[PDB]
Amino acid sequence: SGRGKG
Amino acid sequence: PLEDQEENTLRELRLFLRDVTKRLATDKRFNIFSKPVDIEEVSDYLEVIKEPMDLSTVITKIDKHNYLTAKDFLKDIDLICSNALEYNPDKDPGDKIIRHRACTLKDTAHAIIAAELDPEFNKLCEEIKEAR
Repeated sequence: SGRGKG
Repeated sequence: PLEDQEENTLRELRLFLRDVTKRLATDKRFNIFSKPVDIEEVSDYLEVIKEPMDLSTVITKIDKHNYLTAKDFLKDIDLICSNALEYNPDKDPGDKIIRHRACTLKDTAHAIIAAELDPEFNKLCEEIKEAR
């Protein structure tokens, strides 16, 4: 998974 | 005319898929899936996700004649949902919302196809796709 979008 | 049957069938399919995709893309729940993920705002998106997909690209692929069956189209909807579950971690509430929404998008799309397309018409689409 990546860092996310938050 | 019988010679126009293949083209007439696929045109009908594309019209249906374009309507379905518009219904999904205008649903407020799925707005985040309506355009490609911004690879400059989410700078690690392409590092994680090998095949981006989104609803605006699905429309283009309809018009490019990439889909010969509803199942072909559902593969790309499934990819959109699969990408969201692979990319987004399960850390913060915003992450959870996106991940949930991705699954809702998938379920909604599969339910529309199952409800609104005649299984017999699908066999015709498969027969056409099997002749190419």
